[PDB]
Amino acid sequence: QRENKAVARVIISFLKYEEYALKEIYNLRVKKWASISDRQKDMVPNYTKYLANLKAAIIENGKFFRSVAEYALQSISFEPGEIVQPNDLDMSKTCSLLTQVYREWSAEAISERNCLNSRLVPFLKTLSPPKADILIPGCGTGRLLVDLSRMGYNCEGNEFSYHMLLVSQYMLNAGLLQNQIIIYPFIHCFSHWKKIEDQLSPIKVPDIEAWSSNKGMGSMSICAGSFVDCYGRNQGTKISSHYTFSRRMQLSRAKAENSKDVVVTNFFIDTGSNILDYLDTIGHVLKPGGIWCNFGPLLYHFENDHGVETTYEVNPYSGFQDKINDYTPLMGLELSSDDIISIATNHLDFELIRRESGILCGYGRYAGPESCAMPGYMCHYWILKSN
Amino acid sequence: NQRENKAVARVIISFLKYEEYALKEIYNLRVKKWASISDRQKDMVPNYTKYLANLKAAIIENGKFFRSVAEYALQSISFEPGEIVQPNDLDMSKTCSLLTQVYREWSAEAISERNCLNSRLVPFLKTLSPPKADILIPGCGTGRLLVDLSRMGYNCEGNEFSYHMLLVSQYMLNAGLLQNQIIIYPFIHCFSHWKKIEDQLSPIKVPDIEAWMGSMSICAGSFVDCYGRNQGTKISSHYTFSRRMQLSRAKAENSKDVVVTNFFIDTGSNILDYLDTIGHVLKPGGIWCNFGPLLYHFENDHGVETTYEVNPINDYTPLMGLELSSDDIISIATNHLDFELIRRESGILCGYGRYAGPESCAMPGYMCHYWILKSN
Ligand SMILES: Nc1ncnc2c1ncn2[C@@H]1O[C@H](CSCC[C@H](N)C(=O)O)[C@@H](O)[C@H]1O
Ligand SMILES: Nc1ncnc2c1ncn2[C@@H]1O[C@H](CSCC[C@H](N)C(=O)O)[C@@H](O)[C@H]1O
Ligand code: NA
Repeated sequence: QRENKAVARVIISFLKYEEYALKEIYNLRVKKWASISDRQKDMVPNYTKYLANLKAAIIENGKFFRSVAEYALQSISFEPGEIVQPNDLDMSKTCSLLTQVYREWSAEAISERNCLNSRLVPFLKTLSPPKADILIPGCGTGRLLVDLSRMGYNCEGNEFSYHMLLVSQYMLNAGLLQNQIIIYPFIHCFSHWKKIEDQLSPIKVPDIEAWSSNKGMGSMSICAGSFVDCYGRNQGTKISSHYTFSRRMQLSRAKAENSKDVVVTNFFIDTGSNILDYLDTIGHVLKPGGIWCNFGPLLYHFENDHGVETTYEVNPYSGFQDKINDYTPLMGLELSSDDIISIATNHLDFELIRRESGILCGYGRYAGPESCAMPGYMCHYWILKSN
Repeated sequence: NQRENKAVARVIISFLKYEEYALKEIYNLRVKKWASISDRQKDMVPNYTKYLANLKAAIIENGKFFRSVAEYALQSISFEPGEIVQPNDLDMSKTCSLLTQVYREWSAEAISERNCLNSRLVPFLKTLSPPKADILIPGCGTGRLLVDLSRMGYNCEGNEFSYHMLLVSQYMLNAGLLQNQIIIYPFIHCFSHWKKIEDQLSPIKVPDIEAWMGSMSICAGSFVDCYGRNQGTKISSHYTFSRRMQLSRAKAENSKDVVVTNFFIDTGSNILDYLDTIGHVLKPGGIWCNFGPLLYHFENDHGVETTYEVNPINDYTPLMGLELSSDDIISIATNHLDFELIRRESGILCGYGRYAGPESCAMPGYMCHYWILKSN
């Protein structure tokens, strides 16, 4: 399937991390050291030992990605035609998974995760029914699904990146022991260091032990696909790259209507080319009286993207696609916090329940005692209730 | 010479094209996006077209600022239409970023951001440094710190190799601007992080101070080229060996009491050349003050340059590499360049052109390093 071609590319990308990282961050720095004058070499006498340590760290990270790949390979059978090589974007995504894994599965990143948990968890425990059905769009490798399902909620994550999905199935189902894996997730960042040894900091993952998903006590599932495709409205939503009209997705959207008690968007609401599709989908999938909790920045992903996609409408009489627009820009609709909440309250029958602005929180941020990494984002937080 | 003038002409043309570029880049596709969404979602954003009209108006105003800077420059430069190189998208993007730079250096709103450095540098200079001392400011941008320090009676030389910066600088320093004479809209190219979309269209008055008591001058060129060592330095893109530059470097040795690097030490492909130049240009007993992040500009650049030697060759000299930590920079300065550590602070959060309005959710800024080292 097309799914299998994508998965193959990601698995090969995992297997090739070491070679790519050596080429990308190691080789030219050996060449740079070699090219400076002996006089300048003496100013940095430990540079070559540093580069040896950086190479060792790359090899360890390669061991992690190889283990994830082998785990995926125990359950996927290809075709000769379905094995396609990864491009450079695949390799960069694989390198950034180190940051994602640090963020979602290390003890050092606990406070960064507590920005959201410290606000959402008290609210859920006191005012929302465990057990409840919670949907988590753009769930990443799925830490939040573990935390919430361990409180007894039925948690469905949604994720369209196969990089994320493959790491996710590894971290959730491989039976990892607490602190089993040592990775070096900061070695691709060469900036902001007070002490260079911090860049080579070892990080143990996962920071939590395995716990069973038990029927009737909080489960986990995942829609692999685009959010709007999996759960969108079945009428009135333009078809695009992120919205298809095949029978499968029409059925998934039909069963998705009023199916969730809670939607939690966490660094997600700003990821799309049309946030209004996201708002429509949240209102569709939530029951009356359900709550949408959002936490994260408003850093619009396509703000500088001048690409265009193709959009259509579904003809009511024929059911066929119609009203073709092949010049639909990806940029646009970069809405403010106030306008998102105002659209929800005045057009989608929501009532504002909680709101906080300017919550400084990092994303995969180095958190050591002398950290000077980029401080993070000013995050917006709100809870709206459908009615 | 000729290359210099061609470069200046091209930057001037970029200024003249700001309006057309900004319309293409941030306006047109958003009108097309509004036009393309369904009528129901259009009803979700009823003020969007009024917003786009206000955005176009702001673009017009910023274009007026850039045209004024360009014509001021055009009172001294003549160029054939055919000899001018057409600006590329990087030139236009730098021109758009000048809005942020001008906000940072010439608005009242950016005072606290400038005060991260000023609150530490000014007391140190007043208490511990000679009156009318000679101060060098590498990568000085549009030159606000030169005005601030020269107004305290210090003789200030700025150094800046970007003609975007230089042209705006000569405008802000040498034209006849009155305080608050200009209205720009410096946040309109950022569509993210807004609590209120009106904040994106905030008008900003510049300049908050009159430029026209020490003197002020500027070396237009690369820092290491203007003031580097004359022996033992590799010839590169940022180091030339013409008799001009050899001469300037000869007159540069032990010519300055203070070097102030402000968001500069991380801009080059070889920070050791920067340290060599700082140690060279400072007198014994001179002060190097540094403030800023360690965000290395070429960390992800896989390009290579060409460097060679003369008595009186490598075509694969990478730009990346030597991304040194704070501790290692200070340790190289003290242990190899005869410096003594005098002051130091790490993790000073400070913005760079940060929107500072009442409901700001703009990126918080950088975790900055600060130090004072004394040559000996
Ligand atoms: N249209 C869409 N449908 C499903 N997932 C999406 C999506 N657009 C982006 N994503 C996913 O959303 C995530 C944004 S990053 C945030 C990951 C996670 N929620 C966390 O806070 O750590 C990525 O995993 C990205 O692949
Ligand atoms: N090799 C070099 N020689 C001289 N100037 C340089 C340089 N590399 C970068 N610069 C300049 O250094 C500045 C970095 S941005 C900071 C500008 C100013 N000091 C401020 O704090 O606002 C830019 O103006 C850039 O053009
Ligand atoms: Na619903």
